[PDB]
Amino acid sequence: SEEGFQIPATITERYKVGRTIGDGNFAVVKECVERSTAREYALKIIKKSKCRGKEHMIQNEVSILRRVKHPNIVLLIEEMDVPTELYLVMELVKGGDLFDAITSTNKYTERDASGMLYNLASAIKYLHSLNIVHRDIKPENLLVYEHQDGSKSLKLGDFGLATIVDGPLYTVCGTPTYVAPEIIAETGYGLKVDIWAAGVITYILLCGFPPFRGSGDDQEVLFDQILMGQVDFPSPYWDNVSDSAKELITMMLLVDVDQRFSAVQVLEHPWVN
Amino acid sequence: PATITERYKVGRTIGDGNFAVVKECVERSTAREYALKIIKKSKCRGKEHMIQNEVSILRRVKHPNIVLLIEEMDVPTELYLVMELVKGGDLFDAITSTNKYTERDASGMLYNLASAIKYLHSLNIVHRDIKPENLLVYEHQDGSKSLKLGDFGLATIVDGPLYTVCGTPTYVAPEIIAETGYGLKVDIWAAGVITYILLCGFPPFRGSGDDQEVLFDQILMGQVDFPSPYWDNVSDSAKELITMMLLVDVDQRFSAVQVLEHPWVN
Ligand SMILES: N#CC[C@H](C1CCCC1)n1cc(-c2ncnc3[nH]ccc23)cn1
Ligand SMILES: N#CC[C@H](C1CCCC1)n1cc(-c2ncnc3[nH]ccc23)cn1
Repeated sequence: SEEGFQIPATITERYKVGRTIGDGNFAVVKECVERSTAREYALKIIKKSKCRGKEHMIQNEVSILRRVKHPNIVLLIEEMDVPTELYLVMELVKGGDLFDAITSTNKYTERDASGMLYNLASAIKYLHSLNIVHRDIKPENLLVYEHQDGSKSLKLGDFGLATIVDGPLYTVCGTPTYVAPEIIAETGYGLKVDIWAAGVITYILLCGFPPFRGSGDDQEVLFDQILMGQVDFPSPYWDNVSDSAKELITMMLLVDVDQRFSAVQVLEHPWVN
Repeated sequence: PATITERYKVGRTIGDGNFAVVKECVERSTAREYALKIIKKSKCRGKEHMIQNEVSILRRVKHPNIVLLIEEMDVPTELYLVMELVKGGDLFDAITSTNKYTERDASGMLYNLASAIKYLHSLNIVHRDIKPENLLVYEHQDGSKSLKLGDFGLATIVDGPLYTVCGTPTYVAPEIIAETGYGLKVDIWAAGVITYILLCGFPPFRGSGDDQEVLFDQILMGQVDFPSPYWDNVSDSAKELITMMLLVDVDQRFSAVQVLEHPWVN
């Protein structure tokens, strides 16, 4: 391949591997056609070795992907473990990621925004029912599934940081823009860090900028805003948005974790029907 | 950055890796030698941004067998960590230069590592990446040598079973592979694997290039061999301790305290 992975003959036999559609650290995603059926799939190639000497490391993503199926979550079709790399065959999603879509159309209507939150809150409710926290919910990790109808669903991917919650966690991880206060505070966190992330994304969908923005002074500013957690809906940007939307986003972006909506409560809110 | 260039004369790279470089630096005012760790956060040739966990832990820990954090300068591009300098290189390099060590030198090194671990476990911190590459050789004036635990990238506070599958296969505990819940004692298993390598020069659980599942099944069953002629010289004491460190039963497996109370490290 372009990057220089030695593609196993087992893979090349079954699949024709196409162009790269997703790039990360120690992982690439490619288009690929199954030779028998002519059906299009996503091939995710994960490097186990760091390629920094023989610094062989272990992957956690596939433990999670095996035990989950949902319309609004990326689907693992099968896996090929090779000494060098882990190869995941997954359902292909052709509409790109939510980050790309937001940069293309600054804002979204409440109708389009609620539909996307309905999809994301559905994925999160399912994961949470299995005590799985994602810990990396962000636009770059939400894939746009385009229906023939013209309608668009979101599919959640990148379960790299996903784990099972059996009591409070303390690992400091995620993207600062989307990270919950209790992660920064290091007082312990669980499933509801995902609700916070979803609240931040919903806010961005409606106005085109995040609720907590850093400064050129320092990065401690962004973290100070998140810890304070005062959500503002400034004019003129939020003038023509409903109170209902503002209410829901508020309930998702509460520092008090017991008061912060669960995924069930988001889904029961009138703004998502 | 200017602010760092002012205080510190940054010398050569002494440690390299993914998203991180460690360089020798000297504080100009005091002529004091330090290690400068530069952690790039973006690492995506783009606007992508990620948070750093190592620093939360380093702030909490002070121990003679743990690398000491002196100060942190958070520039928007990268994070800078000034840390205690250890000039003796990593234990991996040390093992590759000296095939195997005497029992006395090995028990010495396990004393240092079990001391670090005991300290961390008393603060409910699991390290989760204990391996030769992450152990630094402190060279005393006497010419005696200590170990210092270096990288806390995967380190966290434990309040109930963890499930995240992480670490290096050679040193990974069976409960991590089994996905049944793990805690502090994954560090004891790692320490057992290292002790075994120190005495014979090879790991107790060895993989087939053809099948790495042979490695994991060995780990899962705790199939520890003490083969001849390699282990002919080594005492029953060393073999018995390693045995208690590499037990699959987490409840039976030695704590850091129990390792330290073992005659072989006394
Ligand atoms: N989500 C997310 C981020 C992820 C990148 C990060 C690591 C590999 C690429 N990614 C997955 C895809 C992707 N695109 C299209 N179909 C897909 N199916 C499964 C993953 C996938 C693209 N980027
Ligand atoms: N331990 C460990 C692994 C780590 C590497 C992995 C991330 C940066 C380099 N590393 C730290 C050092 C090091 N060497 C000498 N003095 C030091 N002080 C603090 C870290 C350090 C060398 N490699």
